[PDB]
Amino acid sequence: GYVPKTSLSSPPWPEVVLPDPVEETRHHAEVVKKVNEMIVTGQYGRLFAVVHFASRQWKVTSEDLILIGNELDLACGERIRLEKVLLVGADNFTLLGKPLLGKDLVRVEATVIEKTESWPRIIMRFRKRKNFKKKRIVTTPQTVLRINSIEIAPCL
Amino acid sequence: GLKYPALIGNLVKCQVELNRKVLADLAIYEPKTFKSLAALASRRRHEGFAAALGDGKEPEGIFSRVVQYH
Amino acid sequence: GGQWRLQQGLAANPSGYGPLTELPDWSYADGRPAPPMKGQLRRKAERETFARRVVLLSQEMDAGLQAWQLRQQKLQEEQRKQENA
Amino acid sequence: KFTRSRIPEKVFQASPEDHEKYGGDPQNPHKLHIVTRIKSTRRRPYWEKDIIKMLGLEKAHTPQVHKNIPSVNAKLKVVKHLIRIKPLKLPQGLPAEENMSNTCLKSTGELVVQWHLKPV
Amino acid sequence: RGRIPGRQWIGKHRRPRFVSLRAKQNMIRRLEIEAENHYWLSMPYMTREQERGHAAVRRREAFEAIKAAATSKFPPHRFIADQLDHLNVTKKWS
Amino acid sequence: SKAVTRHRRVMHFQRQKLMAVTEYIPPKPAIHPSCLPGLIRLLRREIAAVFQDNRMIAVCQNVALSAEDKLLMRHQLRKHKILMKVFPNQVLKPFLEDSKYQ
RNA sequence: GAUAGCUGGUUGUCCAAGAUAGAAUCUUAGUUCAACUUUAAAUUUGCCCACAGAACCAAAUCCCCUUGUAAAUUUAACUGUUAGUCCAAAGAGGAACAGCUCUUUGGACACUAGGAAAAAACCUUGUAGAGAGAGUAAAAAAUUUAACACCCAUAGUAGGCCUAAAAGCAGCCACCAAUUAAGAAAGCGUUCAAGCUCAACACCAAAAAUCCCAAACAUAUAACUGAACUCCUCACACCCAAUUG
RNA sequence: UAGGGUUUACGACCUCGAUGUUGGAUCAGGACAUCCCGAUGGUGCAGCCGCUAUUAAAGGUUCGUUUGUUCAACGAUUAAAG
RNA sequence: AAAUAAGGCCUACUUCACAAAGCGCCUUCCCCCGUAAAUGAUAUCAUCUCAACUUAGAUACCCACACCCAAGAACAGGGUU
Ligand SMILES: [Mg+2]
Ligand SMILES: [Mg+2]
Ligand SMILES: [Mg+2]
Ligand SMILES: [Mg+2]
Ligand SMILES: [Mg+2]
Ligand SMILES: [Mg+2]
Ligand SMILES: [Mg+2]
Ligand SMILES: [Mg+2]
Ligand SMILES: [Mg+2]
Ligand SMILES: [Mg+2]
Ligand SMILES: [Mg+2]
Ligand SMILES: [Mg+2]
Ligand SMILES: [Mg+2]
Ligand SMILES: [Mg+2]
Ligand SMILES: [Mg+2]
Repeated sequence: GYVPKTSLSSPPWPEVVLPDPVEETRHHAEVVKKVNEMIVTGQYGRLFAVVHFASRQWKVTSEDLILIGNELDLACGERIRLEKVLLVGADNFTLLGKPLLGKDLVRVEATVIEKTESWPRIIMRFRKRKNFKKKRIVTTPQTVLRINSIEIAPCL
Repeated sequence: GLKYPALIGNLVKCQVELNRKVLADLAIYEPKTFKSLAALASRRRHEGFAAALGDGKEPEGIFSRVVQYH
Repeated sequence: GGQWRLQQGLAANPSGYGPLTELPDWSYADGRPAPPMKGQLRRKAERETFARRVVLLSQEMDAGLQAWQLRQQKLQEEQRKQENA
Repeated sequence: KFTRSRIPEKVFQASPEDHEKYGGDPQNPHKLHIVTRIKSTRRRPYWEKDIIKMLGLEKAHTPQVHKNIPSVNAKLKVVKHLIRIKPLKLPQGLPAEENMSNTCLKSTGELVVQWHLKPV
Repeated sequence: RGRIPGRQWIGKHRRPRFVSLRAKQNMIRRLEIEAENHYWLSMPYMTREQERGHAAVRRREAFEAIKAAATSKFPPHRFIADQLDHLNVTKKWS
Repeated sequence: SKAVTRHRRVMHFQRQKLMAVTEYIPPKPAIHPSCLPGLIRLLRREIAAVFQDNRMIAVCQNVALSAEDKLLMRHQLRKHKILMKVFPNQVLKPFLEDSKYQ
């Protein structure tokens, strides 16, 4: 079933081929060992983690602020340990789970600064000739967080 | 060197759930992270194509094979 | 979006009874477990009520089947008794 | 006049080809269904709205279980075009008194009693 | 230039609406789901004759509970505690 | 408008969708078969009889002769004892090759 | 300060329930009853219900146990609705026309949300808030019919009836058969015959008046984007005309 | 079988706490189902005078007698008084 | 040579006067798609091309205080030896 080379004999995209599984696993293990050695040597600098807190994925780095639109019932001035991280890295290397990462692999330290409220939000509804005029003011609660640092271990 | 639909599909086909805000933030302030993500997406796309073509037997994609839970 | 999730059985919506939401979000720095959330408790109560209703329906169906079998046996015994005398 | 649409008997008659296509079987059939509304009640007759209200499917995309009996069978068929039906097969035993807090529905109908949060 | 009668969705003449692939695939998947539901609705378990009174006790209990809750419809009680505490509006210090 | 009309009434959106989805889909031949694989007995008998009775047969290319010319030729051939013959070639070629007349 | 079935208006915040079969009327721009709706209360059955039951001159409908449910009857109040429009079917008159007039069954509009371009009536979807979150319902018009197998012509003759005449086509009959192998003639043209072909044999859909109207690409691997719909952290009484509580 | 809303109606959908009603005067915008100036095919085309079908709207489209009436009769013109 | 519509003028003719106007005088230039023809195949005939290729097939005005005016409602413009 030979097909002479023509404008439509073969697909336009390049027909690439993947390597063997043995060599692929070998290279994977080699790169994993290299990354473990680099982490043990302390070459990383200023780590960053994507913390999925309050149903929102924040691109956290270090010394950054976060404001949540709800209450957590925590006294201002207490250390908190966040989890559900799935994208840790820095330079020349990255780390991500499937989806979340191991607890012993990442450690996000955060604290509470204040627990304020949102600015006076105005609610209003109107219609045409229906005498519909509804008004209401809402002031949802708010909080503030500060990630002290993001530690990492050579657990691999 | 990729498209948004195929990229999103490949990212979803790897248990790496990431919203669009974080993706844009990384692409803006982390070009290497987005490059690695695009490389992983292209690898997943190629693996899925090879599987659909040969029905595996028995590689099942080194990057595929989702982690089961219970 | 990703409808492929249904093929593996890991919830079409990633925020559905999965490890990304059911798992506790934060925790104390000393390692203590944070108290459960109100949404988690609501989902747990809903699951408990669903399981209770399913068990009750199964028990009712079993009782109905047993009652039908007993009625059939009683009718057969009555017919056998009437056959005599 | 748009009357109450009825359904004949030839429709609900599973054939060997249908059984081979799906996973269900005639002998030892399931006992409960997984009702999940996938269509709104609006733009439909009033009797269908009443049936939906009686079945308890106000919030769409919500699981629900009902008896697999002729009465409930017809009640479901009445709105079949507005609900998703699937069997409730339990891999293990029914939820005992000890297996009531750690449970999960899971898609494809698979009520697990040992619901944990760890990888295999 | 395309002048047509008033209102394009009613009257003797209307703008011809055409179907696309999205609606076709939607109808196809809907018909597939409907056929699956039909197949699932073709295998009873009690055959009617076995459900002539297997849960009437539960229905009667629910009806009795509803009747008791309805008959309980009565105004609330009254206490002197509130009437006496209402006098605290003029609480004075030394 | 009334149910029946002289013109083609515009069908409803759902009606048109159902009519389009329920269209006819003929089969799809994977290969298509388009690219896949009496009197004659009397003629043969007469040709065999002629071959058996051809003590002195001739062949010409009479075509440019009119009807009157053919009649005159037949008259001339009737004057001196000799007959004419006109047979096809499709039925004569097989017998020609079979009679060892290469 | 007349009356007036009539025009106009009838003042702060928020929550909830809230769309009618018809009849009478010196009457259809107004009124009452009935029906719908609201409040407090006593009672128990309210709806889809299954065998069956329900006429001589098609979709259907009534009762209907188990079964889903929690709705229904009455008492005592009283204001508000009682001119409707569109869509699918039965129709009625009209032109098997009208954003044409009127009923029966269902939906929508008078109540927000996402689209079909600007749309009430079309498709999807409702319990009401925030977040710089995730997953979905409806959702993008397609399509160009016309050649053709185009090689090649003796005759018993002008057959007979009428036709002064049609012999092969003003009209009727049988339509044989010699040419080696095929029309008492299938068309064209002749007053009438004269001439030219054929049957067969030998390779053979668009047009109306201010100016057409979203740029625009047939060739990188089916899946994406897409709501006030579902979910994620908190607490929930905080999206109907008139009327009512 | 397709296009018309220019004639007669047909329906009353905002416009009766106002859209001032026909001709005739200046001004004309646009469409061709084109009267004429440009080009073709046929013809019961020996030529003009004629007829038919397609394109071309850049231009032209009279002077007067009557009835209030666009319309309605008549005298003379130019290739034409659409 | 005459008119139509447009661009100009008072020296002859008039209304008339230190002007303006016409009845008076000068000028006005580019093809328009509707057809008829070489050469050959699908269709070795023939054949104009919704097959390949050839026939009737932009020129013009322009872009350095104060007095009078053929320039002008003001503004603005031209001259002021
Ligand atoms: Mg209109
Ligand atoms: Mg008064
Ligand atoms: Mg009156
Ligand atoms: Mg008024
Ligand atoms: Mg006032
Ligand atoms: Mg309400
Ligand atoms: Mg009277
Ligand atoms: Mg009307
Ligand atoms: Mg409305
Ligand atoms: Mg909601
Ligand atoms: Mg009106
Ligand atoms: Mg008026
Ligand atoms: Mg008035
Ligand atoms: Mg007015
Ligand atoms: Mg024309």
